[PDB]
Amino acid sequence: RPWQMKDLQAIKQEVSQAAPGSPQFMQTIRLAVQQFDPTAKDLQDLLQYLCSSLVASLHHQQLDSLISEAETRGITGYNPLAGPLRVQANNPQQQGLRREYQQLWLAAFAALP
Repeated sequence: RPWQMKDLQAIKQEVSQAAPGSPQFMQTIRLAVQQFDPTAKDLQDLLQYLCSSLVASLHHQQLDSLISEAETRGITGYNPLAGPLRVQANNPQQQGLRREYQQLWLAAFAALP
């Protein structure tokens, strides 16, 4: 049950005025992420739709650092012999990795301003 075009259109329109990482944007994006239960691929699509290449790159770097610390510590469900967290989160049998990816994503995007 992935999102459709209308959901993305509403998500972008409702937060057109606000700035990335504002409380309003964080509310709406967090609700979307917690409601649709998407993988990393869909999150990348959503970010490409919402913010430009500059904000995309900044979030990419911040999320790289956050994932770096998180999975360098060692995580309950992460096994580094199978692939990067971006790929484990895309397997529907690793929901723990998917939820960790979602939370790192939202925190990274919130850490912009």
